[PDB]
Amino acid sequence: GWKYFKGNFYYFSLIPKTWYSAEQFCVSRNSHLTSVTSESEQEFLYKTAGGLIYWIGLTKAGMEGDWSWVDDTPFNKVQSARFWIPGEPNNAGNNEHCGNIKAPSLQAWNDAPCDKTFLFICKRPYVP
Ligand SMILES: OC[C@H]1O[C@@H](O)[C@H](O)[C@@H](O)[C@@H]1O
Ligand SMILES: [Ca+2]
Repeated sequence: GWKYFKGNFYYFSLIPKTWYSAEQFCVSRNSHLTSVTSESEQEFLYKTAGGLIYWIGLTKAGMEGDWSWVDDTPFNKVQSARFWIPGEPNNAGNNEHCGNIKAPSLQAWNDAPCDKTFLFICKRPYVP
């Protein structure tokens, strides 16, 4: 059921998991929770998500709590500013250290508690 887009395959899960259990599932399939590095990838993802919420590879790293990608794509704060839901990341309850795709818009991301369960998206490189 993997979907192909610009050199990568994507798995939109059918069962929900916590952020880390999701990432572990992705790793077990030679993949990672998805990074998002272009307007067209964001668009592909939120359109495919069909209005449902999916964990992506957003998580905090370092003492500063900077956002990062679990697949080790460097996180570009300037280029990604356009991708959050207005008001996010808001860090609710001081306990939202992972990120999901939530709204069907370029402005899609929300920070949510890592232990909450959601459907999730894996991203797997295609290597010819
Ligand atoms: O959905 C429950 C809550 O999750 C939080 O991450 C959001 O920032 C809030 O806007 C929302 O009410
Ligand atoms: Ca939030």
